Amino acid sequence: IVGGYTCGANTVPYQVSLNSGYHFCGGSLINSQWVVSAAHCYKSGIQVRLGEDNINVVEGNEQFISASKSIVHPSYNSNTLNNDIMLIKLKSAASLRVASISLPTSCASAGTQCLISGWGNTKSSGTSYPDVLKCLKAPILSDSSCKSAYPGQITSNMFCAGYLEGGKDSCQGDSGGPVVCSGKLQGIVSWGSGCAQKNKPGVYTKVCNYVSWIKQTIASN
Amino acid sequence: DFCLEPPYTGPCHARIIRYFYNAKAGLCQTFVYGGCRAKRNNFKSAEDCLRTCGGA
Ligand SMILES: [Ca+2]
Repeated sequence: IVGGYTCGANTVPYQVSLNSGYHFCGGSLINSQWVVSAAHCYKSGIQVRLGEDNINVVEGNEQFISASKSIVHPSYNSNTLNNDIMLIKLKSAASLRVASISLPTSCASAGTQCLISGWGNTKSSGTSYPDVLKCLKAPILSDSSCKSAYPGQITSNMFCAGYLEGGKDSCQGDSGGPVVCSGKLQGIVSWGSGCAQKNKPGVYTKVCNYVSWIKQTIASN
Repeated sequence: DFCLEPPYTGPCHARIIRYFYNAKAGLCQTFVYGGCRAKRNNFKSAEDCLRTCGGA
């Protein structure tokens, strides 16, 4: 997160860290046994870390649980990044500092303010990965402007959020994390052109378009 | 020669550690890959990197 602020210990209880020997992506706990993240975060040997604040030191509130299954959207396209969503089943249920986030009943509108969180790079530019979780309030942008920023790359399953001036944005290490608007999970950190660049806001997976797929998938696995 | 190409992080925001052949140094080094749209000078291990690009 570039241009954000320190969230505060366990103030984003649904935020999880995907660990494969080191933090590589974020995710959101949507059920005591299920986490939603981005499809491009798919990796074998994932360990999910819940109740984290400082990802570098054990502070007592953590729960490290291995993934038993990782289900990437059947229509995920690695070239276009369309349908960049994945569900991770925990090997055992998490003990609910650790809480799940609700799925949206409907899509959010341009202008809606949302909370984006993660342990990604905090420099536009340079490199500086934080110890503690960072937060950022950013507005959902109109489909029109999103499409103007990324010609022929925005699908109906993606939305832009952030500031056209630049300076506040998601960045490497934030992928898969939550965009919560409100109290509802509306987006998943996905991609962008660099980080915090002027006229280049971050692009997120539009969660409201996958709610039925999510519910049925969780239920039959 | 894709082995002489600089490492490509790509547009996605993950922080995945991969290897690329660094022709100047004559060795495989680590870099942050974003998770999508990888170019060919991007390996999951130093061994794979050395086998494919070593001495290029
Ligand atoms: Ca910790």
